[PDB]
Amino acid sequence: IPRETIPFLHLRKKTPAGDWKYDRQLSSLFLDGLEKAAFNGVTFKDKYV
Amino acid sequence: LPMSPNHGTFGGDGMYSESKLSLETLFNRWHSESWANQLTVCGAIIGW
Amino acid sequence: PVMADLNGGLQFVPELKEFTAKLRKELVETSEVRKAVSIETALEHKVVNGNSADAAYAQVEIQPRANIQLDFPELKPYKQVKQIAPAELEGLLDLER
Amino acid sequence: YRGNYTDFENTFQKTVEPVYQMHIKTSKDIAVLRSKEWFQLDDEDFDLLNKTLTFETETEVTFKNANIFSSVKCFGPIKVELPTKETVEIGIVDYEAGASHGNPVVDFLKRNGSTLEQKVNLENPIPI
Repeated sequence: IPRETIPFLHLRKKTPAGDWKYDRQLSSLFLDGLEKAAFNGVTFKDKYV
Repeated sequence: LPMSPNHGTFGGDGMYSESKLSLETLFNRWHSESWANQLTVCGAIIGW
Repeated sequence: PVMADLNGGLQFVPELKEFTAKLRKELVETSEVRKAVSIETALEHKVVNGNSADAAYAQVEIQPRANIQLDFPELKPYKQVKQIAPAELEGLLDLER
Repeated sequence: YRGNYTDFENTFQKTVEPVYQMHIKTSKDIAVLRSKEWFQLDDEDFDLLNKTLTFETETEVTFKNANIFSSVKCFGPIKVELPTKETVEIGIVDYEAGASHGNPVVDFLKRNGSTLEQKVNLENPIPI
């Protein structure tokens, strides 16, 4: 992820001001997950939906 | 939560934009009420 | 609570309604002028160059009819037949039983 | 002169086509008109959108065979209605064709327009 670039998929964090802006950390947690899911897949064993 | 990025941006949604914007109160209700151990809210803003 | 932007940057394109609508108009117009101009250049041809010279230029479609079949079984070349069962079998069986 | 003639070599006919009125309403309308090579106005930049056109046409023909034309000319002024309902020259119809078979210009205007007939009838004929 470039500096000063918001990915096409991202997570957001509510500022105390109250707005939902892009949080790079959260978006990294999410995008890294997606990557790991592309390479290994994800299990949903034991999940009731 | 199936959320929308376009609250009455486009023509005649009917009452769609209204339904999809209301959902967003759960981001606060989660904290202010008392179901926080029974549900968690995950709002997805579905794109094109 | 988590909020996930799964909107691939559409957020940024300005006047999205009108922008959207324009693309649609430009497309639809380009389609309808292009199809209306061709339908007229095509009639101009039938006028200038006769409709009997263009009539012997369409092809004839053929439409299927039903050929119900008894569906007998298929008999293979004997070469392949003898490959199925053991060569020992030849004349071993009383075919009357 | 009654009789059987093959005189083609020496046969011609000039007809004055009726005036065709055409109401340029849409954007594709103007597109189709610019599509024809015989549609030829003075300033191409003229805003045809929402105007009313008239086509005062003369078509000059020469035979070469029984049914097939040898040549087909078709010319006349193109005019636009003013608010005063006057009509001003905007351009030309300029068609020319050898070995033709029909008149494309008149066929177009027939189907894509209306025919102004300077002939009005009373309600009932009045015997004199």
